[PDB]
Amino acid sequence: VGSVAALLTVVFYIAAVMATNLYGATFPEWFGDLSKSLYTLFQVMTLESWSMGIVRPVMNVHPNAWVFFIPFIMLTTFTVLNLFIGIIVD
Amino acid sequence: VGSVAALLTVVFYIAAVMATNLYGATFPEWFGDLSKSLYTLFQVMTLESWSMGIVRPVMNVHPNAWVFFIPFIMLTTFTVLNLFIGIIVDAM
Amino acid sequence: GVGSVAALLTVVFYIAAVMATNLYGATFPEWFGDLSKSLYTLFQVMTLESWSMGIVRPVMNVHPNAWVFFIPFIMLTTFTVLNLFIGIIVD
Amino acid sequence: GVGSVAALLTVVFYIAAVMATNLYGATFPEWFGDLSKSLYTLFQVMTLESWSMGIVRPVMNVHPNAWVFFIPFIMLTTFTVLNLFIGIIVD
Ligand SMILES: CCCCCCCCCC(=O)N(CCO)C[C@@H](O)[C@@H](O)[C@@H](O)[C@@H](O)CO
Ligand SMILES: CCCCCCCCCC(=O)N(CCO)C[C@@H](O)[C@@H](O)[C@@H](O)[C@@H](O)CO
Ligand SMILES: CCCCCCCCCC(=O)N(CCO)C[C@@H](O)[C@@H](O)[C@@H](O)[C@@H](O)CO
Ligand SMILES: CCCCCCCCCC(=O)N(CCO)C[C@@H](O)[C@@H](O)[C@@H](O)[C@@H](O)CO
Ligand code: NA
Ligand code: NA
Ligand code: NA
Ligand code: NA
Ligand code: NA
Ligand code: NA
Repeated sequence: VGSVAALLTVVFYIAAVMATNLYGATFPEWFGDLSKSLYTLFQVMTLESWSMGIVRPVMNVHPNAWVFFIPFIMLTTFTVLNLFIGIIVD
Repeated sequence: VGSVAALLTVVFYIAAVMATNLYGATFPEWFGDLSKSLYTLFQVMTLESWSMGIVRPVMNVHPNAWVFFIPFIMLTTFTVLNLFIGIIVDAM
Repeated sequence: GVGSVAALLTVVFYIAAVMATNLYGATFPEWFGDLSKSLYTLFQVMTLESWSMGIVRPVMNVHPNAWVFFIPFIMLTTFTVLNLFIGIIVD
Repeated sequence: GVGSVAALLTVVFYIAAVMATNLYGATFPEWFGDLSKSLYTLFQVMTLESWSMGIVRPVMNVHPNAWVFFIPFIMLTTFTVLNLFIGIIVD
């Protein structure tokens, strides 16, 4: 559980660093700095407007953006589910 | 389960009191009174338009509003999941 | 002449903005929360930009008779502006 | 005559587009990221299409005094265009 949460923090911070570099200049409201990127990737993890609100507008500039966002969702959503179940069982 | 539901009610009511004070004057449609705040925080808990519809517009006026809403989601979402699983287990 | 028309529009914009802040400022603080915000919104209403779908219909869900304020304001300002612009061309 | 008015509008559109790219290009790259994008957006602003709900209100959330740029631009361009179009009809 402790290591699971530690892995989720490392993944989250790395992805937010990656996103700031990739989409920061073209999408500064969602990825303009590390703080904006951490907030946006938390929203994308909760699946809230991830495609219509964020990734479809981003794909209009960066057509391969789905290679970043779909594996991010698959990874964080699975880990969050695994972590919350882990706390309840332990 | 009973205590879990009791904790969720106390958390929900306290947060709705907090939100009415914080965002009531600047966002009266969503937090103008305790009834509006309880409804909005139920919507935020279900994750429905929580960021695009509510917290991003709120952050344009109150930049630190994420310090309220992200811990609220993390807490209530985890508790609801824990409560629903608890009812199912204490039935089998 | 033109000067009196430009002054008339200024007075109308000030009176309507004070009134809009007073009536709708508590319920709609983004568009009418203070004189500056109201002056900006009333200008947007005069240009007919989202005046109904974006401003007046949301306001009427709280203040049902709000159309009595905004429809006469549109009728007055879009007439005054039409008269002012044609007035400058003639003179 | 008409030629000088059409040239005046061209110069104004170039100066405002360079200024809009310089001021708002980093924070709003879709509408002001370069001269081409700004020229397109300023034309859209002149036609009064979503100028406030779609462009200026989002910009003012980052640049609060942005209204001092866009409101005088609208007042100037919608006047020049009105004078130009009436000018062609007369001549
Ligand atoms: C799972 C771990 C989740 C961690 C989430 C951390 C979020 C931190 C957000 C933050 O520090 N902000 C700056 C507060 O000063 C908010 C930004 O996102 C904000 O600048 C933008 O959203 C603007 O566009 C709003 O006007
Ligand atoms: C569970 C398995 C999920 C698999 C998901 C695969 C997605 C593959 C998407 C893809 O290959 N695109 C083309 C990338 O070249 C993206 C398209 O959506 C694209 O045609 C455009 O809509 C955007 O690029 C926006 O303009
Ligand atoms: C008489 C002819 C019309 C003249 C219009 C004058 C507008 C002056 C607006 C002003 O002084 N502001 C303060 C900043 O300089 C603008 C803001 O108060 C407001 O427009 C928005 O920022 C809010 O609606 C955001 O919620
Ligand atoms: C050129 C002549 C234009 C005259 C316009 C007269 C409008 C009269 C409107 C009216 O009498 N209302 C009743 C209350 O005063 C308002 C409502 O009928 C309506 O505008 C909306 O509030 C609804 O659509 C909401 O679902
Ligand atoms: Na969902
Ligand atoms: Na949605
Ligand atoms: Na949704
Ligand atoms: Na329009
Ligand atoms: Na429109
Ligand atoms: Na129009």
